Amino acid sequence: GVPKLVDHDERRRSITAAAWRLIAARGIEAANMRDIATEAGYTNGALSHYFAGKDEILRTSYEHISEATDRRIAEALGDATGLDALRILCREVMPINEEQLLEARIAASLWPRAMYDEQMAATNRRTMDNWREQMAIFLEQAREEGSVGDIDVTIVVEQLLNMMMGMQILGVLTPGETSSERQLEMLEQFVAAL
Amino acid sequence: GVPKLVDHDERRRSITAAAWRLIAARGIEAANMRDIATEAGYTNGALSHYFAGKDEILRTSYEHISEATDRRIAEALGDATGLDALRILCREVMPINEEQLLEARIAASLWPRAMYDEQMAATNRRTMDNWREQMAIFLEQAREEGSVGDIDVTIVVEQLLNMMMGMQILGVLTPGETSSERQLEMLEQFVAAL
Repeated sequence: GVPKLVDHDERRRSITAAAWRLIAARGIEAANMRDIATEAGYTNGALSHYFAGKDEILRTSYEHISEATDRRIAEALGDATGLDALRILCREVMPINEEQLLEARIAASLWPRAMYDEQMAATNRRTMDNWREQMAIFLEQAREEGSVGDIDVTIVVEQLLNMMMGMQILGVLTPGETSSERQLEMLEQFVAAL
Repeated sequence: GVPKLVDHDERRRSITAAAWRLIAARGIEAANMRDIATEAGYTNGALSHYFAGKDEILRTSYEHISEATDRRIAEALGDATGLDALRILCREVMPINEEQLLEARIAASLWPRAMYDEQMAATNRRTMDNWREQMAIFLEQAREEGSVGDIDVTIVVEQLLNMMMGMQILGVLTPGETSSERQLEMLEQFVAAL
């Protein structure tokens, strides 16, 4: 049958699927294992079987939202190229709706943790680089199509990526000034300037 | 009376000044009040008279770095207006040197806690709003001086602020792609496109 390692991974993924919104909504500090156990439909003992503590569940929550974002991008892209593809990707990454604001809350919480840890950092650098790579393809396409000028693709990718990572913070913390509509306008005006 | 209150506030400021680098360097999770006490030259008993816990010291650490940044801006501005003034502010906010990378780590730790704490949220909003206000003045000045096109000041402020907040995360987490040089290049190319 399935190796125990794979089985335990599956269970962690299932528990995370059920718990990540609670962590996003309450924050990792207010979140506690007993409430997560309740919400995932597990006993306390069973939950401890799969997770060392809430820190590990924060890590897997970040894996969850990273994978979910990636899947939305892959499903939305179709045959898009250039700026059409870039807008599609950006709309999945930016916190432009309530589900994506919950994702932003998980990311914002994981980041300072990743600053002091390798395992916690690993899934992050890969996620960021995967997006950089796609963004660079799309921006080079735009450059060759003439939908943007003779841009410095590496620097433009970094500008946009940094802007969208800032949105995870400010879209949550200053939602008047960094509303969904404002985020979309910031993207449009940015690409217009290229 | 008043002298006692002033003494109390001065001591909190001194402890904060003595603690913030420790908090940036090890992170708020690994930091504890015993270690903060030792770096400030206090006993734990004595420290409990000024601070209730490490989260309050994180908040005052953020205020400390915000005040420090504002001082750097004020001093460096001189007679600068418009795009020149904007560049000066941005160089103090972005994590383009080692000390500013420490400041970035304070911000990154406070943000997710502010997402679940009214006082920390308020502290962050004050800093973000101060910078939005300054940046808007400079960009209006640029428009009035005829050094930019017909820019949407509100949106451009938001673009640049979000970009700079993302840098606080990526400057630490992806220091190759978000190096000091690349941050400066991001700023220059952004301003050039206005």
